[PDB]
Amino acid sequence: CTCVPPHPQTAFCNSDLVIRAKFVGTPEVAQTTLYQRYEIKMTKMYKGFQALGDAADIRFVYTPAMESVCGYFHRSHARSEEFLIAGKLQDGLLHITTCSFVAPWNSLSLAQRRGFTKTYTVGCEECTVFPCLSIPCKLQSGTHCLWTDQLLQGSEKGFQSRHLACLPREPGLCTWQSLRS
Amino acid sequence: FRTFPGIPKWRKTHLTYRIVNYTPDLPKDAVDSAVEKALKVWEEVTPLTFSRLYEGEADIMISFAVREHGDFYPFDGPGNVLAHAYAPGPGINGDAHFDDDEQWTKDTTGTNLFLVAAHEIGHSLGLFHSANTEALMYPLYHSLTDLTRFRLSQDDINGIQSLYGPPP
Ligand SMILES: [Ca+2]
Ligand SMILES: [Ca+2]
Ligand SMILES: [Ca+2]
Ligand SMILES: [Zn+2]
Ligand SMILES: [Zn+2]
Repeated sequence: CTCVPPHPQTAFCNSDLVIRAKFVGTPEVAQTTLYQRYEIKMTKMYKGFQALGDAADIRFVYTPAMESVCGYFHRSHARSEEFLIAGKLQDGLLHITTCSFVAPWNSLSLAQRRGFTKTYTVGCEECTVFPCLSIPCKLQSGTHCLWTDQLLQGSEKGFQSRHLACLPREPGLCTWQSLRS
Repeated sequence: FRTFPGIPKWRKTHLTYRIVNYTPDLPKDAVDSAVEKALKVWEEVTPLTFSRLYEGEADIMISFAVREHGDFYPFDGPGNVLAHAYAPGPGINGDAHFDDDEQWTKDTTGTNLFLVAAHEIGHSLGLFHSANTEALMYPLYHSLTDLTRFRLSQDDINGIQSLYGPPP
């Protein structure tokens, strides 16, 4: 499985639930050979209130059975550690993959935290962050912000991903705006 | 394996593969270049051989698809997951599928088919994802500028050789 990860904002908009939780158990094949599931302890839920969850409705995060086919692989030492899992809902189940935005909450910049808690929604319905795969990138509609990180330094967690957000500014115009915090 | 089908390594050195269909994105002849150059990357570091076929079932069935495409893992449209592959074994195993919704390019102006095929083939041979960001087997597509200077991470070499040995 190979993939281009999403910018946190796109992670927030396109996901069905943006939960905060701790990984309670090691992967086990549930009622299907196709997916492996992790028992999780959900603390805070930033998105997906059309699925409740409160503190214990979502107790399992699914992902494919094998890495080659996009299964997510979690390996942390402290189980009480908290993560930001942005995932989709196949049926009524939270799914995650190799690309799914999963990072420990404490590693998240103050800006990113603020975006997840309040600002990303603002850019969902209209703006759309587009990841540049080369140097001339690609001019897109005014509502697309050119995610030009990686190309410099070669990383999944650059500046635009740690301090910037793609918010609207004029009809048909979306802009990279800073979310200081 | 224990629950899902598949074997740790191919019990033969001479593998066969087939490029089932083509992506409009790129000229048929260019796909052949990317895939073949991709396979060579692993032949150089092992005693493995790859013979291209055009009919019948090869070990590695390479193909382009969009959304639903047969297996239990539909592709996510443009972006995110660019491709997936299966581990050594019978049938669908070893096969590699590619997301057509992506912009496939033979150059540094799109999603480099070579780079991705090289990665996926590693799975068809029995490799897993690497944590070493410099390793090809790292899942996150890191697109490098000048293609000419592409190099395998020592880690991948130690990885693939610990399975198939180095070239004789
Ligand atoms: Ca096969
Ligand atoms: Ca895709
Ligand atoms: Ca395409
Ligand atoms: Zn992979
Ligand atoms: Zn597939």
